[PDB]
Amino acid sequence: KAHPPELKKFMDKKLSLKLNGGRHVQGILRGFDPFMNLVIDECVEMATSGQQNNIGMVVIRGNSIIMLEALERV
Amino acid sequence: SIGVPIKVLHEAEGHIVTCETNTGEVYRGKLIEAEDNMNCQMSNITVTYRDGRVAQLEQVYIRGSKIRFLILPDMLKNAPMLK
Amino acid sequence: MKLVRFLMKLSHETVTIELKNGTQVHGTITGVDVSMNTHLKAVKMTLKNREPVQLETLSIRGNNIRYFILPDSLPLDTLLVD
Amino acid sequence: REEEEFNTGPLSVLTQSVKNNTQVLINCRNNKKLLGRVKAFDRHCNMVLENVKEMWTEVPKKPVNKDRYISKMFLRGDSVIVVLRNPLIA
Amino acid sequence: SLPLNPKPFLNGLTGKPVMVKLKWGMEYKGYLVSVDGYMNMQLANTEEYIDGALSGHLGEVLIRCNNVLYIRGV
Amino acid sequence: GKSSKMLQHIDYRMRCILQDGRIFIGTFKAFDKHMNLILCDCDEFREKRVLGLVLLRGENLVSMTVEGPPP
Amino acid sequence: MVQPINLIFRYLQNRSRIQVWLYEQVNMRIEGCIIGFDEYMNLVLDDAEEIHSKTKSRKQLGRIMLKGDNITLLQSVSN
Amino acid sequence: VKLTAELIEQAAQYTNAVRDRELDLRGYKIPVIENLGATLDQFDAIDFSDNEIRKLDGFPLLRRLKTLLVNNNRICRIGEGLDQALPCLTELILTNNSLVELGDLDPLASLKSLTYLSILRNPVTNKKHYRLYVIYKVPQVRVLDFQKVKLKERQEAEKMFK
RNA sequence: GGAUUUUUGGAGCAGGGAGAUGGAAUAGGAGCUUGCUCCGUCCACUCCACGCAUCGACCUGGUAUUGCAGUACCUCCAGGAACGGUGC
Repeated sequence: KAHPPELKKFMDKKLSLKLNGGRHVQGILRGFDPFMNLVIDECVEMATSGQQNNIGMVVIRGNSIIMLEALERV
Repeated sequence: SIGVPIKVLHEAEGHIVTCETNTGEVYRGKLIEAEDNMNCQMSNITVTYRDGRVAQLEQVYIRGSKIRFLILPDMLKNAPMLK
Repeated sequence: MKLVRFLMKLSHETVTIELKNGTQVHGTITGVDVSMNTHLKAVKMTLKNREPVQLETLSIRGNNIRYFILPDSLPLDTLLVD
Repeated sequence: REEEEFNTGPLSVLTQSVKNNTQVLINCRNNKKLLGRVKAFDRHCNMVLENVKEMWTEVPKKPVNKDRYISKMFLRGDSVIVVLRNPLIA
Repeated sequence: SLPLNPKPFLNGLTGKPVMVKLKWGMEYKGYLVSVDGYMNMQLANTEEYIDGALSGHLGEVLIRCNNVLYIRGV
Repeated sequence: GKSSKMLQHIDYRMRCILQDGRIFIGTFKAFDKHMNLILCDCDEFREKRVLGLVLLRGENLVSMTVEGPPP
Repeated sequence: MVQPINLIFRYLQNRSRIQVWLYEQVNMRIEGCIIGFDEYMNLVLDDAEEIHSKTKSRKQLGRIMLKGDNITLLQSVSN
Repeated sequence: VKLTAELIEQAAQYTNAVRDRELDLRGYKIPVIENLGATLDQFDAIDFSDNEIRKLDGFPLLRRLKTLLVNNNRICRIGEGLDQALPCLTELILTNNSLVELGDLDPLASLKSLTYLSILRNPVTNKKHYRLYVIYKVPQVRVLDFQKVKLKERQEAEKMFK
């Protein structure tokens, strides 16, 4: 058991992640984790008005991860 | 250690299916990767949600935590799924 | 110690189960598993602001059950002895 | 190991309810407070109690409060939010 | 300073007046009496606080880990 | 003990109620430890929605009852 | 490949101020310096502050033991 | 070969092309449609094609009945209690029937949920102003004989015989 | 076998403001029926901030495609917005 998610093809690629409460971030993944935790370096989050705010390297847990869409062709 | 709906979802990889999330998002396309924990990774996917925002993306990945249901074709419901 | 062995020994008893959404299902408990899978026969379910409906069989999960209601003539002192 | 942790941790606050036969209150997530004597407990906070009194407040959908009594009931540990022990049986 | 693990910090916080706030907005302030390994809390002479206003005293209060959001040692 | 509660309703049409208020009426073919239901040629009522073979997860299941005779 | 546990250990060793967002709560977040961590992502913030984005206020609490089941996103700030 | 409970329990039931539960009761030559209580409203469509039913009546209360196939029959009269037994009846195929007068379409106006009606290959359709009378008597029907009802046809039906 | 993807739950609660606007056939209290006055529950219309923007389904008119396939959905233009959900 405890199989890690297949995130080897999405390594070092710019993807957009969706978090609970209607949150949207975009950034390049820098690693993987068996608990679905993603490290996004130089991430930019979308605000409510539509402006993008750069938050840098952030860590998103798997408990609030909704959907991750790869914006680059892998 | 592997369930029969998990085996039916793993055997249906490569067909035009859809996955409806708990928030209503329907990721439709060819199931490229289907793990044992309902992790659906699709290529050339399409987002048709309960919000209705229909778009086309190159690659999508929906985990089994927020996945509500999965709509699969009836090509694998005859054999070897007959028990 | 374990409440699953006490809940599994409560078969053939007319009890009630109230869910988290306000739906109350009253019926005779016929089957209880280790995951608290309550399989009842000839139950009556009343949802929130809805009419009660009678069903010949019902299967409620353990995670969806919020509270239970047992009759006053239930031997809880004798059933607690493992 | 398990018995010492149950008799020395927070579960001892449950174990004082069944040994001395005291009355405790349980506030659930449905805005309901049930006061009663805890008869059976477990590691997953499965509380089987007897002679419980549950009070809450409801709107017509001004609102108003209400209360009811049950002879014997059983509640799972998932819906139990707050558990308060107070000397109310004396 | 030195990196302290949360389990000796919770073991050493027993007997001190702290306040544990839940996800519903209500907080319980009192002396921490019991803290197990499953992040469960049992306090004595607890007082309830809602929206920055005190509600009343309850005594021994048991709060589980599924509902408690944060805890602050006063 | 016997664990025949889910095996007796195999290959039969059952209607499962979801947590959000939806009802899926389909032929239950197999199950698992996580209560994963596979409903072949299922209908969604809340209006009628053509779904077909719908594999609903066990986390969004509330109650299930018998709908009719097996086809 | 950068592990999240290694990034959390580097953030605890650097003692930088980080902001933690709550799960299903976008109005209020926390901010503080993480001193230690565990396997359940339990953060120990020293001189923490709860920032409400709706009211534009900040309330300090001090030593806070935040559980990992509520923290959804964590970002590093310069303040 | 009357319609009984043993004939309904031995009949085939499956999914149709519209993903609805349909029971194939064709090839039975039932003179009267009765004993439908054994299905217990578990079918969304009723396939009663190629039968000898004379009157479309005698049906119990079935809230799940939404489609009724009465093609290739000898139906010449409609029951007045069709709305009390099928409140959700939306599809009614009565092609190649024995309806001669428009007065048999008067109990069909009680079905408020009926939207698709087929009255082709019938002597009642060959009468003068049959489509206008069917549009005036049944305003809830949107598709009549595989044709969408327009606003001009509704105005012509509301103008005459007002 | 209660610590992130299933079973000891992060769930609960409330629908913006105003107007000498309108109704409780049989169901509010008080000034101790009826008539009148006051106050903590909806729907219809009007005004400010058609609550806002988004896409999907859908109706009218015009318009293009005549094509042999196993399907989230399928031409375009303009008007109206009865429906769904997303963020404030």
